[PDB]
Amino acid sequence: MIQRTPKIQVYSRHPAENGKSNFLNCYVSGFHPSDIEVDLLKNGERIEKVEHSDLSFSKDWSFYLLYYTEFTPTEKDEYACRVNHVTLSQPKIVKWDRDM
Amino acid sequence: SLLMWITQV
Amino acid sequence: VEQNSGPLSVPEGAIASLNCTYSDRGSQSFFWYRQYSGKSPELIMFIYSNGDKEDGRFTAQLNKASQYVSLLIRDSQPSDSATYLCALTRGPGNQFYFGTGTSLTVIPNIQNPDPAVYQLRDSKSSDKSVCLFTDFDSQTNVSQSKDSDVYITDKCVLDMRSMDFKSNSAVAWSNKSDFACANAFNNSIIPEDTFFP
Amino acid sequence: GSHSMRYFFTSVSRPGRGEPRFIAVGYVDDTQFVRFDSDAASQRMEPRAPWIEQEGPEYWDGETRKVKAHSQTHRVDLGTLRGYYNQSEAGSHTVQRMYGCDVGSDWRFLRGYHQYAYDGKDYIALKEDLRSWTAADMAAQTTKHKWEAAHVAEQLRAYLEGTCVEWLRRYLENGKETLQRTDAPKTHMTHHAVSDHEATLRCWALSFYPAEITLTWQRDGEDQTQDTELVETRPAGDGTFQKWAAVVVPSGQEQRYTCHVQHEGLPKPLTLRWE
Amino acid sequence: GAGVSQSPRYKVTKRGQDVALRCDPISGHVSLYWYRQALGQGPEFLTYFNYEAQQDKSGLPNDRFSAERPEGSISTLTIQRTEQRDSAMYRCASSSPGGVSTEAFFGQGTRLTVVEDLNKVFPPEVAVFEPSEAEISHTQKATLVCLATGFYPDHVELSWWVNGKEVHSGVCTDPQPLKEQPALNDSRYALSSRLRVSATFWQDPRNHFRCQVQFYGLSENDEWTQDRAKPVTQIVSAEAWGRA
Repeated sequence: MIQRTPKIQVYSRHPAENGKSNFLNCYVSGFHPSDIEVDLLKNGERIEKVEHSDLSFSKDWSFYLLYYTEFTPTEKDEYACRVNHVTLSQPKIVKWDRDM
Repeated sequence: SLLMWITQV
Repeated sequence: VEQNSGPLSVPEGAIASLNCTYSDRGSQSFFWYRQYSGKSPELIMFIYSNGDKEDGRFTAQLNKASQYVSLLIRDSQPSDSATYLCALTRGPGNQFYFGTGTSLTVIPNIQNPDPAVYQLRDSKSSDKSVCLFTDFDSQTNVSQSKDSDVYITDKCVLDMRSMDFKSNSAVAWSNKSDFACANAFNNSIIPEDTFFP
Repeated sequence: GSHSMRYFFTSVSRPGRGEPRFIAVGYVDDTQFVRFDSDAASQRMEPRAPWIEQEGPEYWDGETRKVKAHSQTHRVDLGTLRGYYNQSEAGSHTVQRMYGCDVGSDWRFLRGYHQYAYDGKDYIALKEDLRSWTAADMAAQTTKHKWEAAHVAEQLRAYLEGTCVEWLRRYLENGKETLQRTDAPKTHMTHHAVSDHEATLRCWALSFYPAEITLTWQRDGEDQTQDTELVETRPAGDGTFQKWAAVVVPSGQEQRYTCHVQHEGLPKPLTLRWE
Repeated sequence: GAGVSQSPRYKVTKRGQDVALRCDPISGHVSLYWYRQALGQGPEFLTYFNYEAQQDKSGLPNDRFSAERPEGSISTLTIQRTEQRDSAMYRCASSSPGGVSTEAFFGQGTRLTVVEDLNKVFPPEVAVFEPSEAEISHTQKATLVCLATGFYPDHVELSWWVNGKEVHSGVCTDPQPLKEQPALNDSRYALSSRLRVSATFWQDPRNHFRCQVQFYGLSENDEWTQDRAKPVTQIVSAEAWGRA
């Protein structure tokens, strides 16, 4: 029995620009077991319409999922990815940085 | 295409 | 899975040869089944590797290049008389295909022929009567086109295991007639020296 | 050049909460094309690509039957493995399986593989010759003794060389516009001051396919691959991938450093610099 | 169980009624196949299952035929609105215990006969004919002859019983019966058998011979309006003691 802590990356599909159509992404990867909770936040509170990719895994049997949703970024709005997992003592939040 | 598989461990 | 056209007739103690071809070159496992009259098919042998596989008197042979299987029955006894079925599968979880089947009949070697047509009484009523034609060699064979009232059955190879003595028999009767028991089997070419009491 | 087809299967037990969850997914290179989910309403092998949808009803019925047979087999494998490792009924456990084949530039058989995993670790794996197994522990040898007796390798080798490659060839021709394409990476550099002394230079690479990419840094000719903040090659969501590599540099020495980029779609490897 | 077990063994059905053929496979066998076998032909493929799911339905002759295997063990082939041409020997078989490839283990089978009118079903009249005088003098052996006559359909299992115990040595039974009226399609049948023993064994009055004939006709739920007895599944016997 082995466990792996998820690696989170929050980013946009295309280069971000204020007042434009875009997709926010959260790429959880390198985790085991597969059972994991992921939400995309908007100024603290979560977004409802959030689709995700099908469950697959890498050569070391670690899982990866891409959670995503359509959004319109602005100067003042802050987005983030909250991720809960058996390996984590509490749900980890990762803020969206525009140049990462 | 998948191979037809029933063989158990 | 196209199999050889039956029936097939083989003498006792002789090598019987059964063959079967197949289209699907991706077939993995091959089998030879045997089905007695009014019984289920039972397995004789299985084969997947090329070349021969011996099991006592039976010898199977697979040639997956030429895509055929074959069964070779050596020193064939009367008990080998059955319909032999070829079968194959593409693999576990796939369909299990069968050939049409070849009907083998191993002709028993009756070394002491003693042909005779005997009459038999019914234990319930004396009036009912039947004629038993028995102890004739396998070269002879019966026929039934006598009358509407008269019935005649085909051959029956009985095997007395204790005494070691085969006997081809045949039965014939009429429902209501002045039925000649001597002239019951006069349709078929019965032996010249047949015992009529 | 080289291509591949691979199927990934995951099976997770949920004791006293219905049947085990089973998810199967198929890839060609880094493009997914099919999936099956046991909790989904359809209960069918569904398409997850434009080019696969042209397949007739016979393909989809056939794949649904096969993937259902996988699902029910790996359900039994969970129960079997629980008994093998002597674990309680209420505990949840995972069974992962992967198989598929590779091809070269000529589209001939390069190699094949078929592997199992239980609770993350390796369980049993078909070797490169496709005639022998690698057993991880006591339990894996029990499965090995059964599968050597059942001539499973001979059955798998025929698929992996024969059938697997023929379908891979056929999918590559069907999805020529998608699978055989080669999108070049749209690169750019960005500067961010960490302090009065320090400064970070990030080197981007966006919208490329396939995901195989190399982003190294050099300090005036020579490599300096230590102190280079790499990240996982991540999916954009629209089929293409993203990656970047960052480096910390003294303030006023940015044009000493250069970012080398290598990719299939690039004819020559790009060399970037700060403005 | 130990082996594959179908039910019923034999079945008579009125034309237009539905039937359900049961198949209980070997425990743990993943695959389960269905076949029908016409007289003097190989097993024609119908359909099969892997675990619970019915695989290809193409082999089923028309939409009246249907099959399920709901709990992944016992299968049930179901023919609706039966016709005379549906009459066949329906076999099932299982294979692949724990998924590994094996032979196909067959069940005993279901003899289905679809009859137009139930009034054409008749049980057999059995009669034992004692050995000849000339046969004992000439060959020093004694051949009893049994004769089950006037039955329909061909649903019969003949057997010989010497002193309350079945015997297979010295026995011969016909592979097929004879049509009593060959012109007609719904003709009755007649079967013959021969039990041969030594002259000494027949001549002893101690020995008790019996020709037993199991017939399979109508079940208890089939309706019967006619005045004669209901032609149900039954054993009709006939006997003859020794004499000197």
